[PDB]
Amino acid sequence: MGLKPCDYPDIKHGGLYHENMRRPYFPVAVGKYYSYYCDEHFETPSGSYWDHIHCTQDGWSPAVPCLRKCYFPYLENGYNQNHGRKFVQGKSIDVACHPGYALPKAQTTVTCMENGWSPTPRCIRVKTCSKSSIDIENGFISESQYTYALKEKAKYQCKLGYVTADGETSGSITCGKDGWSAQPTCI
Ligand SMILES: O=S(=O)(O)OC[C@H]1O[C@@](COS(=O)(=O)O)(O[C@H]2O[C@H](COS(=O)(=O)O)[C@@H](OS(=O)(=O)O)[C@H](OS(=O)(=O)O)[C@H]2OS(=O)(=O)O)[C@@H](OS(=O)(=O)O)[C@@H]1OS(=O)(=O)O
Ligand SMILES: [Cl-]
Ligand SMILES: [Cl-]
Repeated sequence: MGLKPCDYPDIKHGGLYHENMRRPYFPVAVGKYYSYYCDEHFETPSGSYWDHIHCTQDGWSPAVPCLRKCYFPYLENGYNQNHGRKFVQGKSIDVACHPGYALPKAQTTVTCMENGWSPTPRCIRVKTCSKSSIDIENGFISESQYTYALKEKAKYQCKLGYVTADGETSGSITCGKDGWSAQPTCI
């Protein structure tokens, strides 16, 4: 009898051309295909603003007729190589922020979703702890960098014969939102 038929394609971020003429022939028989467009900021699988949707035995094809098009913005606090490039939905791009800045929080890539970039392509200043605020007697900070990013650890080594609170001859402390995890102890 009938391996039938397909209903009106509710095209997200797009629409069918000649909408008034084609409505109501629906439900539409299999094999029938219609030209459709995609709204601004969106594209067809072929990469154009218009294509053809086909009534398949398993529904409309393509299943996602209109994919988002993402525009890589300028990065004031990062290294720029893609400012102005366009990417189709599902694409992941590497993001290089300047030392001390990171993506939120903290991916190394932004992916183009249907709703736009995920996360937003912008480098935010990372919170830090200063080595100058550290205090240790009978040991020293064996690193030795001045600024530590959140969750980064500051290494310290005790003096000959002294031990930490583990009690080992060396340990570390962690940088947090509230400052250092604690004070190094070498006794
Ligand atoms: O990343 S952002 O939030 O800054 O948005 C970047 C995109 O802004 C556009 C349009 O975005 S849209 O509204 O989503 O389509 O234009 C806007 O930014 C550009 C400059 O891009 S840059 O990365 O910030 O430098 C401005 O051009 S200019 O002012 O720098 O010469 C647009 O001003 S104008 O409309 O062109 O007058 C500015 O428009 S708006 O003030 O944001 O309304 C895209 O640029 S566009 O595609 O040329 O319009 C940016 O995406 S892009 O991939 O960087 O171009
Ligand atoms: Cl930035
Ligand atoms: Cl010291």
